[PDB]
Amino acid sequence: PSLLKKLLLA
Amino acid sequence: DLKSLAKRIYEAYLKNFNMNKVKARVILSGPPFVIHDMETLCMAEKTLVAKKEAEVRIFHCCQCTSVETVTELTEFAKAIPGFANLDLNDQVTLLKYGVYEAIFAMLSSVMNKDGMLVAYGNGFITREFLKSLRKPFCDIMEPKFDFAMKFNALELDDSDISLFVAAIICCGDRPGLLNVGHIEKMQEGIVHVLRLHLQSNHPDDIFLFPKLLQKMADLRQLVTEHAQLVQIIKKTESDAALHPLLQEIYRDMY
Ligand SMILES: CCC(CC)c1nn(-c2ccc(F)cc2)c2nc(OCCc3nc(-c4ccccc4)oc3C)cc(C(=O)O)c12
Repeated sequence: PSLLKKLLLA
Repeated sequence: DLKSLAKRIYEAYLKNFNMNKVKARVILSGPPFVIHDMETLCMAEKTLVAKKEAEVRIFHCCQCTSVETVTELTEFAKAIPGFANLDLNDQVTLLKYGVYEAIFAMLSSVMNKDGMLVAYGNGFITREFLKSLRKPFCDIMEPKFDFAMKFNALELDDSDISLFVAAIICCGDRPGLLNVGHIEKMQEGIVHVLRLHLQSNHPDDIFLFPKLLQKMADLRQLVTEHAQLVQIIKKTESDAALHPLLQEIYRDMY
């Protein structure tokens, strides 16, 4: 999973 | 409830962004450390980023700035009513294509004709110093100052800007969207609340809404051109490595 997706999931 | 939607977006903006236009104006008046030449750049670095060519060191500070802003924008987006009900992959798509349009719109709040606030309001770097750098680094900020000076002449306030940034993010036009129709309906509601808000808050300027639609188009072209400079730097500069989050954002953008 992308870094952006990681930001959205936090 | 259109007034509710506007209030909720404005509160989300005030909560999630460390810098806003009111705060920036208070600082940019009656003291940030002024970076106007190499001596003061080195001084500011020792005080503000205590941990390579001058242009490349600035390049790394600028990346660090943007990475933090992308985080703030992501939290802001998650608080836009309806955004978190979108497909997760569409949320990524909206942020990927929207963040830099939003970044350059919001940069205007910290820019004046002489320079820009940096480092969480503690520094001010001059427009002339930036132009003084070696190519290609001197070519990065000037189009953003040019955009900002016209944008700031609209005299928006934070309540306007919060809705404008929400509209940039919730854009059904982005490449690769899975659920185009649902995002279009979201955007229609946000743009409707923006339209009503500008009529209430700016009764003196009856074309402000179409002016802002044009600024959104201008921001898209600004970002496309900016991405071309990113690619020039990444493939011709020895020492300017991209932060992986910004690399992800620019990858397959335009
Ligand atoms: C084109 C490469 C990309 C990075 C992949 C870039 N390159 N440049 C860039 C580099 C060198 C310069 F000479 C001028 C601009 C940038 N600039 C930005 O926003 C400006 C935010 C900013 N922050 C600071 C600062 C200065 C001292 C201490 C702390 C912060 O100064 C400025 C102008 C935003 C970006 C961005 O695509 O993400 C960016």
